[PDB]
Amino acid sequence: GAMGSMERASLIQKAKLAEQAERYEDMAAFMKGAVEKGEELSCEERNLLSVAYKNVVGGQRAAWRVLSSIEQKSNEEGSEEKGPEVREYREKVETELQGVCDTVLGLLDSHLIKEAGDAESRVFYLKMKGDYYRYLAEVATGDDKKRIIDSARSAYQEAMDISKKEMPPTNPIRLGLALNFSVFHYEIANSPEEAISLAKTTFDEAMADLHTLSEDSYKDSTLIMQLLRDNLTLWT
Amino acid sequence: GAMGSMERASLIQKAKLAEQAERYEDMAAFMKGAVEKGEELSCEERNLLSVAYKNVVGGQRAAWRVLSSIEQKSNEEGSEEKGPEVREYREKVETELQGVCDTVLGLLDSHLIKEAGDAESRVFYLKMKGDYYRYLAEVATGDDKKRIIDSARSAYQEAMDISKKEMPPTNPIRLGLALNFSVFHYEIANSPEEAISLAKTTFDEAMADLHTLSEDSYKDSTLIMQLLRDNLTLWT
Amino acid sequence: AGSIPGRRS
Amino acid sequence: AGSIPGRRS
Ligand SMILES: [Cl-]
Ligand SMILES: [Cl-]
Repeated sequence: GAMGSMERASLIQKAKLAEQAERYEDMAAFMKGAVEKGEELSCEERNLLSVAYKNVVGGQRAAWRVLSSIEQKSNEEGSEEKGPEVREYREKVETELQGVCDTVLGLLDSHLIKEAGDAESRVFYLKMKGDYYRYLAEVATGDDKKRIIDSARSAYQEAMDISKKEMPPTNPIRLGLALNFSVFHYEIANSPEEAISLAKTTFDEAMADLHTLSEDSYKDSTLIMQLLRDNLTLWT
Repeated sequence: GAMGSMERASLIQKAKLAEQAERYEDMAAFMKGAVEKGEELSCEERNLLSVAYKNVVGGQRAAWRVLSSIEQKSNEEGSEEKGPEVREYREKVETELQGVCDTVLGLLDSHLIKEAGDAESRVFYLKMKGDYYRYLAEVATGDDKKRIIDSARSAYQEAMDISKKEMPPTNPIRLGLALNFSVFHYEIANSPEEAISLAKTTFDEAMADLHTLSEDSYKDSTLIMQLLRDNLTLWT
Repeated sequence: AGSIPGRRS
Repeated sequence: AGSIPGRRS
C-alpha cells in the first residue's frame, strides 16, 4: 500500500477531508491504509471505512446497472448488432466492482473480524461482509453464484445471531443489519416472504422498545425504522 | 496510451457508453485514445471530448475549493494547528487537477489545433485552450501565474477574432466562447467592467439576430443568452 | 427496495 | 458567476 509511510492519525484526518470534498476513492484508499496499520478501529473509524467503500461501490453498481440494461436491450429480437463494446465495457466495470468488493472482504478477513470482540464492532464487520458478498452476488452468473449467495447469508446470519443476543431491538446497527438482510432475502435469495417477515418483526420489536430511548436515540432508531416501513410498503 | 490497441470507432462508442454511465474518467481516457489516433474530430466527437474532461476537472475544481476553504480557515487568528494534512491534501488534488489540464492542453497542441481549419473546429479548440489555462489560473500562485493568465487570454482572444469574422452572433459556439471569456475577465483578470461589457454586447447582438433562426436554433441560442443574462444580473 | 444508504457518516 | 456548464453532451 502507498499509505505505509503515512501516520495512522494523518490517514484518518485525510479520510475525513476526502469525505468533505466528496473524493470517495481517496477516502477509501486512506481508510484502507489506516486498517493496514494493524490496530483495531474505533466506532467513528469503522463508519469512515464503511462510508468510503459504500460510495465507491455505489457508483460502480449504478454504472453496472446502466450498462447491463443497455446490453440486454442490444440482445433482443429486432436488435441491431452493435459489436462487443457494450459487453466489453460492462465486463470492465464489473471486474472493477469485484476488485473493490474483494479488497473490502480482504480487509475484514485480514484481520478486522477476528480481532473484533465487542458486539458493536463484530456485528458491524459481519454486516459489511454480508453486504459486499451481496454486491458480488448482484453481478454473479457462473459456477460460484450459489457459493457467493451462501457466503452473504452466512455472514448476515452470524451478525443477526449476535445482535439478537447482545443488542436492544432499537440499536441502529441491529436495525440496519436487519434492513439489509431483508433486502438480501428479497433481491438476492428469491425469498420475499422471509424479507417481509424479517422487516415486519424488526419494525414491531423496535417500536415496542422506543419508550426506553432518549430524544436523540429515538431519532436515530425511528429513521431506520422508516426505511423498513418504506420497503414493506414497496413489497406489499 | 492503454487505448492504442482499440479501434477508433470502439473508443468513440465506449466514450458514449461511459457518458450514459456517468463514468467521466473512463470517458476522458476513451476520448484521449480517440484523439491519439491522429485523425481530426467530428462535431459530435469534439463535444464528447469536451464533456468528458469538463466533468473530470469539474469534480477536481469542486474538491479543490472545499479543501482550499478549509485550509484558509485553519490559517486564521485563533485557529488550532491541525498539522500539514489539509495543505498536503489540497496540494495533492491541485497537482491532479494540473495534470488533467496539462493533458488536455497537450492534446490541443499535439495536434488538434494546428489541423483545425474550419471556424467551427478552430474556435472550439481555442475556447478549450482558454478554458483549461483558466482552470490552471484558478489555482496558480507562483512565478508563472501571470504567464498562465496571459496564455488563457491569448487563446480566448484568437478564438474571439475568428468567431466575429466567421460566425453569426447567435452561433452557440460563439456565444459560449464570449460567456466564458467574460467569466475569465470577471473571475481571473480582475476586469469586471470588461466582463460586463462583453456579456452585454454579446447578448444584444445575439438578440438582434434571433429573427434569422429556426425554432430549434432559436432554442439553442436563447439558452446560452440566458446564461449571459444570469451573469449580468449577478454582476450588476 | 432500499438498503441502508450509508453514504454520509 | 457561471461558465458554460457543458457537462452533458
Ligand atoms: Cl473496455
Ligand atoms: Cl495527501
